[PDB]
Amino acid sequence: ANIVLAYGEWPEYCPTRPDVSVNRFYTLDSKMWQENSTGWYWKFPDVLNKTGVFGQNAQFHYLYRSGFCLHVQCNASKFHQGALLVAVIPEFVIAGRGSAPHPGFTTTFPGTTGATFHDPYVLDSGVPLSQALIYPHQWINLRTNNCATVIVPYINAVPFDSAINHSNFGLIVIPVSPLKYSSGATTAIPITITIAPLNSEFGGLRQ
Amino acid sequence: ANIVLAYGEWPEYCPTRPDVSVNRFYTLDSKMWQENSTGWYWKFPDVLNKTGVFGQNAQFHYLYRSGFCLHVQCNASKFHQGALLVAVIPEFVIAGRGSAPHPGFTTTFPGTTGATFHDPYVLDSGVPLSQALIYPHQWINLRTNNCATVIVPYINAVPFDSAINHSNFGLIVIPVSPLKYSSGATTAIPITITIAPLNSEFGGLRQ
Amino acid sequence: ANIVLAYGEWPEYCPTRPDVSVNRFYTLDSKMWQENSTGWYWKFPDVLNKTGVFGQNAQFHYLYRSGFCLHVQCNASKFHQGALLVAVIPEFVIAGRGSAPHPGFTTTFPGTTGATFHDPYVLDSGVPLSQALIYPHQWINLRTNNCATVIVPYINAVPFDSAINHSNFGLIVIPVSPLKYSSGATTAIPITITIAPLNSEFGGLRQ
Amino acid sequence: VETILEVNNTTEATGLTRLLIPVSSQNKADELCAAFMVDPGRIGPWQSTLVGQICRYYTQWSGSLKVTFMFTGSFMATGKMLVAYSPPGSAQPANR
Amino acid sequence: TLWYQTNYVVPPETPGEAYIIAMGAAQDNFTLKICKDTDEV
Amino acid sequence: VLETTINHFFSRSGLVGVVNLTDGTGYATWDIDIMGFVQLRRKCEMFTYMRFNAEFTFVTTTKNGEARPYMLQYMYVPPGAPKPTGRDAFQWQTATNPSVFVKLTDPPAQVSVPFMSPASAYQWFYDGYPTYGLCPNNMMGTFAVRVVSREASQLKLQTRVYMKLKHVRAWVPRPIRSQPYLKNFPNYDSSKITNSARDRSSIKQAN
Amino acid sequence: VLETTINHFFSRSGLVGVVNLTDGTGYATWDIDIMGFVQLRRKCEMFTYMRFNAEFTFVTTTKNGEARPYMLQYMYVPPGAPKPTGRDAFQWQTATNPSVFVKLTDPPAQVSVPFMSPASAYQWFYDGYPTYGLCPNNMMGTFAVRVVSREASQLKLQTRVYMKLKHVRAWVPRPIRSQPYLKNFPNYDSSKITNSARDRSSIKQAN
Repeated sequence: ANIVLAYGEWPEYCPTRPDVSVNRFYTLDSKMWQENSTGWYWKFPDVLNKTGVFGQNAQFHYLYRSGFCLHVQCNASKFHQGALLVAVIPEFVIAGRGSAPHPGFTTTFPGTTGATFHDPYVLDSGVPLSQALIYPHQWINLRTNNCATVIVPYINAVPFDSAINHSNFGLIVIPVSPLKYSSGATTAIPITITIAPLNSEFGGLRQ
Repeated sequence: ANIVLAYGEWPEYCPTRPDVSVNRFYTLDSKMWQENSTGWYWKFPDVLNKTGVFGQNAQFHYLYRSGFCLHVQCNASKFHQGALLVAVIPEFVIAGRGSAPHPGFTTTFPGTTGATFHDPYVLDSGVPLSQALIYPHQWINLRTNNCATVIVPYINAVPFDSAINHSNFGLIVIPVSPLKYSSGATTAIPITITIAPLNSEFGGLRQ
Repeated sequence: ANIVLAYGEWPEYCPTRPDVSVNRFYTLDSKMWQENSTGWYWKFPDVLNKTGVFGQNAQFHYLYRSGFCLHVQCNASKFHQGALLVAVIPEFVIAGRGSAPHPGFTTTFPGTTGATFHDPYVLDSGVPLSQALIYPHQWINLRTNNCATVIVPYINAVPFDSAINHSNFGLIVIPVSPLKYSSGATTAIPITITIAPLNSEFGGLRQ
Repeated sequence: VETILEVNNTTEATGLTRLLIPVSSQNKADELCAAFMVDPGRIGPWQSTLVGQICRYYTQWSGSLKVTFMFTGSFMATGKMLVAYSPPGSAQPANR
Repeated sequence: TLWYQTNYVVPPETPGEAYIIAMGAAQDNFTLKICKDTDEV
Repeated sequence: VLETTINHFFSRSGLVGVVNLTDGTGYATWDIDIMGFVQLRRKCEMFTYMRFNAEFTFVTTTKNGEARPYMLQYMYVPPGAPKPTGRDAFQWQTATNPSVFVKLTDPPAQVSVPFMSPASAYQWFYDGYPTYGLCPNNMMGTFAVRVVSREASQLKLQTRVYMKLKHVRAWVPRPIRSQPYLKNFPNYDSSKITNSARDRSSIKQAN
Repeated sequence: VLETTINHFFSRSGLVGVVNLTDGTGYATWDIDIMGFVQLRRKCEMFTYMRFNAEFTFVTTTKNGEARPYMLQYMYVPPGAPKPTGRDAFQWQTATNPSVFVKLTDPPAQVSVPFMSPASAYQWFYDGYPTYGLCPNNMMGTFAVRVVSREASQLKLQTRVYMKLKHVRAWVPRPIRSQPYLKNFPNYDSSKITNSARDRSSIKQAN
């Protein structure tokens, strides 16, 4: 089950709409949730910017517009305890932390590897994490469920925008409940993310 | 006009059939027909193997099958005289000339630049050029016409075959009548080739 | 569930057909699957040759013909891991292993106790165990299921044959995945076999 | 009919252990567990299965093959595995 | 190829080493041409 | 759809025996068996029950090769009938043993032995006692050769038998053997065990 | 209207090889090829794709000519199957290699090899890499000859193979060769080039 429709809206059609293998499932590298882990985030256009057909289209097309089918799964045992909040944050602007630093491309656009949260409490944006449930979210409880499905449509003030210099939304997973285990258990459990870009459109075929 | 249907057959459908920009017109570099010129040949799968979308498909798909719309144009003035035979040669096996040499990749698969004929009389294959009109051919006479259109379907004993290690057919242009001109005229006139791959199919999406 | 019909055939009727208590469920002694275990086999006519009514009928009747309902159950915990292949092998001829020895009755007809496999890889018959899935088989995975039901009809070139000097088929269970467990767990887990001889016929009532 | 491949046909392996692909907890993500070619006629893992033995009695074959993986681990132990098929002519992938 | 996607997580008091068996077959598309004698003998 | 059938899988004549006459012993017998040669033994043992008619061709030759028109007698002795003991023994003249009289220079003799087992099918895996487990149900007869002459010549001969199966049905397929054969019994070598697959470098290398 | 058809154009038996036995090597092989002789090579190379059944006749003779009734074995080895290495090697007795046993005095042996290429047609002009451009798609098998005998005779032999094509279809005609042949590759001589027409006195003389 665990089906969630972000804002009750479906990715949709209005360009070139390939929809042959650009809509296939891309599975990012698993993240090892540890006991001292602080969480990770992924800026989605940046995530798929080098993954085969989608990467080729996104890098060599000026404009782009598509939804996304998201599946976050955490493979844990019944002897592991912890909680994980999976929220999608439209225009997740990662901020600096100078008491004026200007982050860096490794943080703002972290790629398919993703980047960790330095201060998960403030979401690295100055906003408290408690209120982050306003976004389309999903709880992952190791005691109840493992799969977290979010279907996010195209959220932008303009019908199309570049997939290389702008991040449509960010996907964050945060261990609100620290991972706890006994002796001899797997000290780091994996979190798997699969991406299905429904209704993809591309335009402006640059070299 | 100048329309010719090779063997009275049209490129056709039976894989992934993109047919969005893979069927666009690719125009190769113009060849400078000179007075001492001997002719050129192009192995077609090899020709488009690095031309954008077709190149990407052909290099990264195991199997391939398509026809071709061919347009050979020679831009000459009314003060220039000469003739040009434009024939498509299925399985144009370029041979060696050792009185046992084994040509080389620069000759067998010359690329989008093409390669010249060392002995146009024997077609570099031991067969006399006079009988080369058995193939689907077109005369280009600088006094009569400039455009030479040939539509060649898929000619193979198997429905699909690799586009990187096998050449479906070769396109040859040969100055049977040497180019002649007076003083002050353009000493080398161009020959332009445009390629339209009708009904393209690809399969086996290798990395 | 786990229902399997061997060759899509049911034990059937064509003699004396008792079918009162000869068709009851006989349960053989449980086998203790250990970590160094190699597997066991049972020649079925020999198995029931001394089990009450079936034993009396089989030993004192010249001819015999019947099917069998088989239920192999392995009682393991959720902390135990391993796999077990349960196949029925028509005319399972146990072979010798002389680099010409002639086995012995303890091996060829092992009785209700069964006999172990000396070389499970070659099935003690020179045939590799990998291909043993051609026979009507059933996987027992300690992580998925415990019961393995096979219904084997009468497989013979003749409608009747003696139940004392000929073995209609052999039932083999083999730990393809070695049993693994942690400290303090049951070091040897049991495997239980129940036999239901459907549609039994007997003839030639010898003393 | 499904039949076991001998994917662990490497050296220093005994009889029954040659049919088992060993997966362990002390192995990082994005790592290779096992790799084997698909063609059954040529020697290798398919030399043990039945379709790779019957096809050695012929010269040519053409069709779709089915590969099945079955996991023998504790019911309390879970995980994830990526099973990728590389089309012919492409070298073995170096990364997940 | 078989890829370790995430990990092999294991609860305490449980072996940290499992096995996978690979089994193959054919489909309704399989055909064979021209018999020959094997070399396994 | 024709080369994979059992009839086509088994229908091909092939050498099943070698027979040497001397005519100083004078004669030479050859008991009909399929498991004389490894190549055909490995094929019939893939099944359990087979039912076929065998066609035998005798390509007899002299030591050098040249064929004087000597007269030959191929006598078929069905099971139960005593086999000839000498060149001039009375079993040669028995009218119930079918005989074939051909010359050396004549084309090879060809005969058709039908399915004549006491049971309804052959079987080379017999599980029980009549390794042992040898079934007299499949003997198929015998073949005896001599030169007919009122005086014993000095000719030296070498006979080759080619057997072909037709109208062949099979039941209950079983694994093909992998261990080397050790002539009736599936004995193998306990120590020398040949793994069904050749060893490679590591499990992570595809080649 | 009948002598110009492709079937009639190609249907005529003709010498395609010469084979010499010695029986001191003892045997002699001959790989099936059409381009062994120039006359028939020049005919099949006129087309691109051909599909036919070949009939092979073996007119074997002794050195002088006289024919003692020696027995012969013509073994057909299809592609993929290993070829015999010796007179007494085990590939002679392989049942899957079709064999023909005839005497020297018998009429010539005649067999029919069907169209059995992996592709849908043959082709002797392959443009690409598997001059090079050799296609394994057309091997057609092999023929091996030996004298069958328990002892190696001293006969010296010379075999002649006559091949006839029927049910032959052709596609994509191409020019007949004019340059002399140099056995698989269309190599010619760069310097020695033979003009397709004989030189005359002047262009104004009709004769």
